[PDB]
Amino acid sequence: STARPRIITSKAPLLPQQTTPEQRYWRQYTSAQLVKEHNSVTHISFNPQHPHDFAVTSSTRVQIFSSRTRQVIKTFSRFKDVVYSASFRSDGKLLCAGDATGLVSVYDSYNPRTILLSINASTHPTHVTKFHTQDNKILATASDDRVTRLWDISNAYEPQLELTGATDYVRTLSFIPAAPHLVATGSYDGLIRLYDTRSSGSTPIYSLNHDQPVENVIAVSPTQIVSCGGNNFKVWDLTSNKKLYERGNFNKAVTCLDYVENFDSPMQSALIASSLDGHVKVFDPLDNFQVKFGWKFSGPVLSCAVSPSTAQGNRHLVAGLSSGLLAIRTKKKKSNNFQRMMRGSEYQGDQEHIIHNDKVRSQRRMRAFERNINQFKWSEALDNAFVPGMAKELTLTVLQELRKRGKVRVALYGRDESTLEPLLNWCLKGIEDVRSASIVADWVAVVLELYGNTLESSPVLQELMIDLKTKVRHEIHKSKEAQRIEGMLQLLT
Amino acid sequence: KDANASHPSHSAIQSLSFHPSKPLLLTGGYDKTLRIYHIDGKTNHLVTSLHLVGSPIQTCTFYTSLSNQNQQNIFTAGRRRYMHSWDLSQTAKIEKFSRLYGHESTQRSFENFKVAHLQNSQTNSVHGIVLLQGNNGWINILHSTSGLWLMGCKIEGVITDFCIDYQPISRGKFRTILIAVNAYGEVWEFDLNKNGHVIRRWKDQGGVGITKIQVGGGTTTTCPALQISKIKQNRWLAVGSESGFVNLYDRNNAMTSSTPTPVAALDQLTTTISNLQFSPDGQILCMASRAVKDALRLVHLPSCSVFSNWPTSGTPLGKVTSVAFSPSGGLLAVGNEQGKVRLWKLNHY
Amino acid sequence: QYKLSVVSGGKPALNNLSSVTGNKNIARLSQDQRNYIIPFNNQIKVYSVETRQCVKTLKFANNSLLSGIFLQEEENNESIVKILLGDITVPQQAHLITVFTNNGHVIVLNYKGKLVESPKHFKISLADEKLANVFHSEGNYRILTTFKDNSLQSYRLYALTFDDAKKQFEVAHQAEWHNVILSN
Amino acid sequence: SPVLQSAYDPSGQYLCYVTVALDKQRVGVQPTQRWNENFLYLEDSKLKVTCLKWVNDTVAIILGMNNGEIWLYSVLANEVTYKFTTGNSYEIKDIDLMGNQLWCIDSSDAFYQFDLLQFKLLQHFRINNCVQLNKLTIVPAGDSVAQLLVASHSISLIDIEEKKVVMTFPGHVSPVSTLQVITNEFFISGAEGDRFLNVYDIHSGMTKCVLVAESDIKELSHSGQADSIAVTTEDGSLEIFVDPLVSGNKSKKSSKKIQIVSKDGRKVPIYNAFINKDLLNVSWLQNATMPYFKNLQWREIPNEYTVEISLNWNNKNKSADRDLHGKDLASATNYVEGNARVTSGDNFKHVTGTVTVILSQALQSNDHSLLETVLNNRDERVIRDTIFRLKPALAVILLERLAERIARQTHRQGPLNVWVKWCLIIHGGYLVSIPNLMSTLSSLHSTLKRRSDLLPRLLALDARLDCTINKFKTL
Amino acid sequence: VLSLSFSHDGSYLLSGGWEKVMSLWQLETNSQQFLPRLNGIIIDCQVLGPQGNYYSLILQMTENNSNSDYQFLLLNASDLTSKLSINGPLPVFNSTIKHIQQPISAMNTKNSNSITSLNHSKKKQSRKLIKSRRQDFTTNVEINPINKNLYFPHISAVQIFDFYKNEQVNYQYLTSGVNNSMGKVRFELNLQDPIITDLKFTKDGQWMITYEIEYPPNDLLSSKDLTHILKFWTKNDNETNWNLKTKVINPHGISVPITKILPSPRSVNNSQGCLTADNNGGLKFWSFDSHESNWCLKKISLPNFNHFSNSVSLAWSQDGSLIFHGFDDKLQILDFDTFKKFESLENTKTVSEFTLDSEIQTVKLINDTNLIVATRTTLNAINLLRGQVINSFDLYPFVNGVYKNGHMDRLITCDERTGNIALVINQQLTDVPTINYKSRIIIFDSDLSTKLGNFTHHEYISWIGWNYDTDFIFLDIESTLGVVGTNSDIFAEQLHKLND
RNA sequence: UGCGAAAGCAGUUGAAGACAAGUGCUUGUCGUUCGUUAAAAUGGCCU
Repeated sequence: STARPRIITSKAPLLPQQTTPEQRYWRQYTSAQLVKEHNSVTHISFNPQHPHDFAVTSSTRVQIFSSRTRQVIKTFSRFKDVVYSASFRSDGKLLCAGDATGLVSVYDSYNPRTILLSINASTHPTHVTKFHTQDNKILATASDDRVTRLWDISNAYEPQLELTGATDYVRTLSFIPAAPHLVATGSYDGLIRLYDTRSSGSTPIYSLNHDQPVENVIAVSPTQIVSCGGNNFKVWDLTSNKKLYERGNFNKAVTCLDYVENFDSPMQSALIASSLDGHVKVFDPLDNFQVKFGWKFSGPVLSCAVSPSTAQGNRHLVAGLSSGLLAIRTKKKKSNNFQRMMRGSEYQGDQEHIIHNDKVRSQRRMRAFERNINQFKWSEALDNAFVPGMAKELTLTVLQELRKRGKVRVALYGRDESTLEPLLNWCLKGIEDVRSASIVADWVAVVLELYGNTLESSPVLQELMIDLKTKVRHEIHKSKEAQRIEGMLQLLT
Repeated sequence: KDANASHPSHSAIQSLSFHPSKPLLLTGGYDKTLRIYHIDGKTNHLVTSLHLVGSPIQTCTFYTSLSNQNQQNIFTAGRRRYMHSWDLSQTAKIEKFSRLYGHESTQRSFENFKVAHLQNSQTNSVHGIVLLQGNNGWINILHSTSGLWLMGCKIEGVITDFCIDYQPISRGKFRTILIAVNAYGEVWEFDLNKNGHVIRRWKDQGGVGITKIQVGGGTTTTCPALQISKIKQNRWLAVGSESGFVNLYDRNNAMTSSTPTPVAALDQLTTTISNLQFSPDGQILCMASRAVKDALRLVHLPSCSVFSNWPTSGTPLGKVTSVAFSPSGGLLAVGNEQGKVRLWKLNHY
Repeated sequence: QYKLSVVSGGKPALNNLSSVTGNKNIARLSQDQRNYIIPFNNQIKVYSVETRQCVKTLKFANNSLLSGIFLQEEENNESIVKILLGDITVPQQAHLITVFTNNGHVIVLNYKGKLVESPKHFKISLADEKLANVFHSEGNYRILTTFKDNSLQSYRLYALTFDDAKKQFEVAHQAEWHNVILSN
Repeated sequence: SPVLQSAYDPSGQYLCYVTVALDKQRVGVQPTQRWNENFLYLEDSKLKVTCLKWVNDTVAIILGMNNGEIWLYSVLANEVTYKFTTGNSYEIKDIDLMGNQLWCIDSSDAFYQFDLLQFKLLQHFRINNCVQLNKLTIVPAGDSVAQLLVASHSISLIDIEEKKVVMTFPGHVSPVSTLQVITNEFFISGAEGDRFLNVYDIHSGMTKCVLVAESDIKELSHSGQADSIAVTTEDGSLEIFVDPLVSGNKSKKSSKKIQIVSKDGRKVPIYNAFINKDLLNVSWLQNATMPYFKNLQWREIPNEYTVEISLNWNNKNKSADRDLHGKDLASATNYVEGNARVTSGDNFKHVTGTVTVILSQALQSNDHSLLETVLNNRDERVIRDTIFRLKPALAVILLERLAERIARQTHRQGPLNVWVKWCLIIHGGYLVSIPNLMSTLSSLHSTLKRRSDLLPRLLALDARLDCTINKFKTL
Repeated sequence: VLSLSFSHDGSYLLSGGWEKVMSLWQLETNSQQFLPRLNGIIIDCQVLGPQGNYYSLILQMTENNSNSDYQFLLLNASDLTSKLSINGPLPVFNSTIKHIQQPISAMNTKNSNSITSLNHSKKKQSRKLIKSRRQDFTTNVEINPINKNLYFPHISAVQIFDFYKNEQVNYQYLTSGVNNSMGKVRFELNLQDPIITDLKFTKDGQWMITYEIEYPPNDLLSSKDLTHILKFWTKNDNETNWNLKTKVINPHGISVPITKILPSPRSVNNSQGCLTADNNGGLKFWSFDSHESNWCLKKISLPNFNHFSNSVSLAWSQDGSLIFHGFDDKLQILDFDTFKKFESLENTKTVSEFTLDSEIQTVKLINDTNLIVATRTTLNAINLLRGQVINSFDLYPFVNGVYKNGHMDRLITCDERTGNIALVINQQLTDVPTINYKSRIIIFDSDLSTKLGNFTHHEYISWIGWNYDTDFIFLDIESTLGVVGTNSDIFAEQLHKLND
């Protein structure tokens, strides 16, 4: 024997721009909600360790939002002027926040009332305050004083080591994964400067030019750093000290940048870049930085971040917007006597000599049109095909394979005006489209060649055939011109 | 020594069986797993296990065909729509009778069945039949080497059990009769040789709610024949109620009179009779109850008197779920809800 | 150097040149129901039933006598009419076969052994008409032979036995029918 | 163990084993050198086999029986050919035979000599000092069977023709199990529950050696000139001592040790090996009683060998006709399509008030909102002047976006048609420059070729619609 | 109704139609339980055990209108499961072989016979093959090279079949049709399933590519146009179910038959590409996009020749430099890098355009060195070291109209180390031709001048290919695959055999 | 039916015989023979 073949639903050849896989996943990220804020938010930082929370600054206010409840949790608001960068530590314990008066405070996250260690940096503002990732206890801060410092958070009376040699307004710095002692810095004059810190550090080990003012720098490997400023961005191979790539498909300047690896996705790695136009566009370094997906948040955008690679919960994508707006898009994730009476059911055969399963495994259920064509009632197959909410593919399927069985007249004998009419309405839509014009031509051709006199008798079928006439003429017009353009193009080639 | 001792079951024993020729035992439960033990006295070892996946068991039967004496099978069944047939050195030959032919609405589950021989009578060829209960009165009879439907007998009311008893006629001739007990008590006796036609019907006296009928004293589905010359007609009939009573008739006089008196009416157990087996030579009736602990009694027949000193207070029995009697060695093998079978020898044999 | 030979054979060649009778199968199960005998167009294969493989082939190409009988390529028309299991010349010595072709040849062969180059071949004479079927209860064997003088054939029914000599076949007329459209 | 007793025959081809079955013992013989349902049941449940011996003129075996009898059983016809009796009823502790003389130690501590061919109880005695008795061996004294050994817990040698005990060697603490004459002069006793075998001399009457075994001993077979001793160790193991009779050198350990083990590591217990010159034939019980054998060659076996058997411990039931899964091997399969990529054969991939500033922004980026609004603008003078003001490379990318949009929305084809037409008209020259025009403009090429394929059926159907409309319109 | 057969007791009856179900009627209540699909009409059914254990039943495979495709079945009775299925090699010839008719039905359609039509059509076929000399019985066979399994494309389904074991191993449906979902009976029998016309293996072994044309049912608006389909299938070497990995609708655009397929040599993409060649003349080149995971065009060549020729043959240089594309009366040599013809910059008569006398049936290359052309009248041999013709041979004696266009391509192939094989076919007569047949094979060396072998066959030969163990296999009418190549022991017997 | 491309272009529908129906007469049928390139019976797919 043989099992019965299921019907192959009719898949016509693909049209351009098909639902790409990456698009499937990133468009899962949905269910957006907005939060109004007091002022243009600046930096966002997901807590690394138990990644369920994220900090987001404001004017004079660092907020800790939650992740599983997407609401506020905690508020740090003891800052004199507006506060510029907030970032959790490696281990997750501490939050460091630098404000424009020129002082930083590191204090125990999820404990807003212990200003635990206040380090006074330069009297110029300190735009960037980050904790070292590889070590856990050196706070590398920046300033607007064109000089960045590595403080030790044990003793904060003197910058333990300093990095200088700037030109103008350092506002980005970063570290590198496999190297512990390399610090990368980005100013506003191109010129990423890579410092060793095992030497005096006053001079860079080497600089990487970037003609236009950089604004973010991310180590994305032990060997590549992505530099983000002005209209485009550029990724540098670091040992060989040369730029591999440069992608610039934005409009205004990019602002912020983030890179996340090894989350459950068809994309192994992703790099999301954010560009002050609503445009947050997401790229990937295993397909050579070709653009994959994009959201258009309304205003200009200052920051973006996706929740880290160890989220284990509903992941998030937040973007913080220059008129004071957060937009968040989140992807979610009897009797004891009775049992002792009937206690075998969960054995699954561990210590037995032979194991024999032959149970049939259940298919999915069959639709009504497949049931009628399993059991040969063609007339009700076609009537049960023309359903109100039924997929255009499915109506094309039953029309196709009923014709393939070669029972068009047979599927059509019994009919009258009312048993016909919904077919004509669908044939209107079918001739309107292009994948189905062949098959509906077959079906309406036989309706005519079989039912002309009834068509004389009733008045409403006249209405349908007049209207179908005008429709199909206008379809002559649309393939008509479409052949003329083939002439056009063939001359230009 | 305990028959399971070597490979302990994971659910209650539901149905035991001794092989009609060799020294084997078969056990099965909702554990889904047939286990065939070689039976010694000292050691009881595993010949074989088999785990039929996704399918329970609530009845196992060894089956040795009577003409061939090589067609040895095991039939197993649970609350499913199919029966498995394992035939009897390294991998298993198992079929599944699955399709009843015109008519399955009369049975949608295969869990209650028996096997028994039958003669064609136009040629003296003897084949299996498989008897299955059904929806309202229906017993469906299938041929057993090829799953075909033979004949179907409706008793009224609801069925509750059915036995088989054979009659001999001449050398080369027997005749099998199917006995079906309504749960109000009205016994119907069809015969199967000519198509299933009602020989008689008589009422069990008393008997408000009946579970379990069984015959004994001759050749049955619990001590079967091994060549046509050995088929013997069963002398005793027993009918066991779900109050607890068990009426006991003699076959000679019940067949003659066709609304007879029970020879003896036993009431010792107090819960619902769920097993009735006779001894293979037909002198002990063991009547047992699934429902409370330690409810086996062994009855000596013809005098219809319960043996008073075994089972005692300390007999480790538990909620007895199945019982067998051995064909030759005089062994008794009992299995309960913990899943442990225990084994005794009636030393007289 | 270069060798042309036959390796793989095909068709089973159902009993079609009948074009009349309604039991077209020739291939026969054993007595011990363990192996199936299929008469192929250029061999006979013995299939073990329970292991679903071919446990033996019997090639007319390898046997010198069988190629002389069947594969005389000018007339293929020697074609198997019936297979019978237990050997006819001996009452119950087994594993042998007697093969009946279209033109009254009976061949005594074996399987589960070795086809030693001496098949016991006997020929039925007396037949200007054609063998159609050979079939039997115990002892007495019956022969149908297609026959002619509407474009339809005639059937002749013969009784057949042995022991006269080792090559002698008793055939006696029993019945006949004139223009047969169907027969089963 | 389920096998109560066993013995090989001489020349090691047929094993006789006796085992119980619903409590009626049965004996049964098997081949081992490459079946037998020719069993022998005992009838009563009260007589048990107590000794076995083969004798080489059918092959027959002798069952010393618990009744007090000695059965002689031809193996071929399952027939107990003859039952000699002692005069009494006590369980025959031992049986031995050499030639034609059968001796049995009765549990009346008594010696019986029977004659086989004569079938007659010849003689009948008891001697002093042999207090209880358990085992017996009559010596190879040539042809004459004089001066045989019998053992209680302590061995003793007795002389027949004067029926007097001649010698006595220190036995064991437990009763002796095994007792064999290994050479002309040496013989081994070995005692039950002891891991020890003593090797005595007959004439000097002192221990030549002791052989230990790593666990308790259960059976013993020995090779030709005492060159090899294969001892079945009751843990289920097999020790062979190689050449135990030559020269710290009193207690010899065992040379080579053989275990048997299934694939998944489970131990399996050997019982009753048999040895000869370079050919050891071990045994084990495969299924619950059925015995399976194996030959192997121990001179070249390594020192500790774990011979392996495949034992279908948890395997998954495959049927021959059935597939890997559900299907059966006379099924054609089915046309499964699933997730194949289905595509055409023309896929030529891989082979004055304008808006031009907004348009060129959107096209250098990819702003579908912005392309949206600019394509929403519709009037054709605006269209033509805009496309003219555009830079031409960006107009190529305009064609790309336009084509994708037509194909996905073939109801937009009018306005997007005027866009693509005017674009082509104005910027034609750059397109003449570009080399791989088709490999760029696949999408436009694909869309237009599709509709151009479609035309003629539409025309034929238009004719047929005209036919019917004229037919009922004229009347 | 084609088979009726009782059980033994006479209470069950098995029935047997075109409708491929096998029906058991139980007679006491006229009830039944069939066996819905079976691969073909059942021409006999029977109950064979003692107690009705097995039903054997011979069934016809009637789709193939070119042979007699029986299949023996032995159904285990309890389970209704096939305890044995027995079969031969099943090719599809061009048109019908010697006096083989079709079964009987209600109507006479293009698949069966009415009664009247049965008698008449038997007369017709006998007369046709006596009279008209045009006849050919040429078939398509592929060899899976890693497995050396003969793949016979039966229509709409492949029959994987090795020949060492002779055990027909699989039968796979390769086109959505009505293949199993039904059994056709009358006007349903007048329907038609899409035909596997061509099948080729990449030299890798992991990929086959197949070409199969789709027919529409008659009397429609679109009862004129066929739709041709290419498909790319894969498998691991362990699995037996070929998987579909790319379905291509309409290669070369609408209504144009891909009438020559060439798998690629290993150099170009580790043998993962193919040429498809039309009848107008067009060429396309598909290969495996590996950053994606599927197949695509990579190189095209569309020449608008207004004319059609259904005889195109082609071959590929082993280094992959160039492509011989022989077409009607013509041969063009093409640069692989361009899909444009290779220009004679020497101008030393090493031209790329050889014009030959008749149509072109076959173009091959024994090495890089010799090219070999079979033309409708003659066999030509040219060497490409220096561009001169080497040898010619007369075939118009034997090849007149005896074959259709291209079937000589499937008659003759070449071993790719040593030599070449040619195949000739005759029918016998005394005084008008009979229906007997006889062929002869000839093996030539690479020079195409010396005959390394001249052998005879007593019945018609249909196809030759070279088994990759440097030998050749050839098929037949009578479906045989022929090869061209180079106290103790007395005691023993008893135990081994062992009313009142 | 032959050639051919997927187009299409060429070409073909003969006698005999017997039987049946109506009534020697009218028509038909064919498990018939020569001669050329020569719709139907309420009936549909297992678990």
